[PDB]
Amino acid sequence: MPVFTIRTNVCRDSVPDTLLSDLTKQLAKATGKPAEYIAIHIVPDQIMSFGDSTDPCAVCSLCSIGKIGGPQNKSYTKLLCDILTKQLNIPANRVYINYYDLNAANVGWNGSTFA
Amino acid sequence: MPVFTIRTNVCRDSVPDTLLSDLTKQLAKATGKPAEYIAIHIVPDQIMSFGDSTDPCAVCSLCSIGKIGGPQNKSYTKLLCDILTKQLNIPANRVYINYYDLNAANVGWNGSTFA
Amino acid sequence: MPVFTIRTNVCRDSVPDTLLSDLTKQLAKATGKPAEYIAIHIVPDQIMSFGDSTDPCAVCSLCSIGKIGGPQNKSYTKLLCDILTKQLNIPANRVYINYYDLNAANVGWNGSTFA
Repeated sequence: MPVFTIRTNVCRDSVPDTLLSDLTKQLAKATGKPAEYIAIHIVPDQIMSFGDSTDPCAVCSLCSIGKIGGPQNKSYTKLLCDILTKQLNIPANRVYINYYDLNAANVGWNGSTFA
Repeated sequence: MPVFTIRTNVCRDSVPDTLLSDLTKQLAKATGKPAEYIAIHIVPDQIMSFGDSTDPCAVCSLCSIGKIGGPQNKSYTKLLCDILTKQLNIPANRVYINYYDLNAANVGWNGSTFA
Repeated sequence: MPVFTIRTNVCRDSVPDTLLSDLTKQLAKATGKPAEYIAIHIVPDQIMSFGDSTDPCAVCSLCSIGKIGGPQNKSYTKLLCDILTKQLNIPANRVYINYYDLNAANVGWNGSTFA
């Protein structure tokens, strides 16, 4: 049950009003996890630099209980990198994505955990 | 020595001016860790969706050097979920909480680490 | 290939317009990692408390594929704590820094991962 967030210096105004449903629909397919169990967080107007340049960049993170591995993460990257340059106009080379495989017992939800 | 943050789309104005002291007092008891060593971070006005809905939701995280386990996390969840709906009006089902057990050697503080 | 972010309640206006290049130049030396592969994220105006006080504080995080260990983290802390009080006027005792050693296979970049 994944969460994907984008932290970028790009301004709020360049944020396609589609992104949210967009990243939800895509990650759902990609990870093969329920669209209802996916939460997306977009953070623009941020103060950040990459390689010492304040040009458009992003540091993202995908947390998922499973669906995280070697070939998977590459697949996700190409996917998320394609979406990020197209929608936010963020070059692929100025983007990091931290992938995380959470343990069910460490994910609280609706009052309890997934354990 | 825990840190608990709330990232929500709810607007800054619905943030009880008590929450900070509130979550501090509670987590302190819950985890049985010094109130002085707890830091709370609240992030409202955020761009996020859950299950493809932009309705009130939250993705939280509790980082603590210990005090993290099976039954503990459930206990924390019910606690944090009760507080979050009551104070921020966020339904329990549209809330994720990532629990993390940090290693003392990996937590810098006041110039050094807890190792 | 590190990322260092600062989340503080200090106001945007107290953020030296140097910090970005500053933390980049320093971490680069410190961790001995390419300045081009370092991304810095600064988050001010935030709602946070520490020890139940809303006075200037910060919760930072340094993610790096390696260059993370026992004596390293202490060294980094003293470094980052010196920089944070001098530049942002944040006392060393009201600052936490979470250090993370990422696995290359879990870091997407420019379309693929570092694996």
